[PDB]
Amino acid sequence: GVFEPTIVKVKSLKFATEAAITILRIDDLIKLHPE
Amino acid sequence: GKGAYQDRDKPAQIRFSNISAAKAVADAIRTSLGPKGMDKM
Amino acid sequence: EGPLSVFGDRSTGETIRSQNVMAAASIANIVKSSLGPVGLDKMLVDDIGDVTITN
Ligand SMILES: Nc1ncnc2c1ncn2[C@@H]1O[C@H](COP(=O)(O)OP(=O)(O)O)[C@@H](O)[C@H]1O
Ligand SMILES: Nc1ncnc2c1ncn2[C@@H]1O[C@H](COP(=O)(O)OP(=O)(O)O)[C@@H](O)[C@H]1O
Repeated sequence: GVFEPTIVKVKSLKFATEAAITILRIDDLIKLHPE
Repeated sequence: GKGAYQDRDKPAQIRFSNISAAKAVADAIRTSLGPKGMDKM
Repeated sequence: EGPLSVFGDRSTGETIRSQNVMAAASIANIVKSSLGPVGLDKMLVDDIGDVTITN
């Protein structure tokens, strides 16, 4: 009797992949000093 | 002929300081160019 | 550094790729003990003393 809605696992796949892409494409950080 | 002595070194050292400043900016954004260039944050 | 006076700092290459991941893996390590039917809760205390218990 262990069940879960299918929209939970479908959405979590799409959100976890798009967030990994945007972090992966970064090859430089410039941090500006506060004023 | 050996005339036209150049007794001031300020224009020479300034023209060379503009080259190194501009060449350094072009080297910074060389990586992000083309279909396989990455992103800066 | 030398050239490129930006009045900041910069990191390029494998220094920033292996630092963006130790920062992501630490956040996931906080909530890794609160998963499934055998997971426990947590306690959060602020500077004034407001206690919040959640998982
Ligand atoms: N699929 C591709 N294969 C090879 N070269 C490409 C491709 N797409 C774009 N380019 C080339 O990359 C060059 C630079 O593009 P890009 O760095 O993305 O933006 P920008 O044109 O603003 O520099 C362009 O002159 C273009 O001819
Ligand atoms: N009775 C159970 N037996 C086995 N696995 C379970 C049971 N209840 C929940 N789970 C699993 O625990 C996982 C995590 O759920 P939970 O720890 O409650 O937090 P969240 O629901 O936010 O992920 C789910 O993927 C689910 O499959």
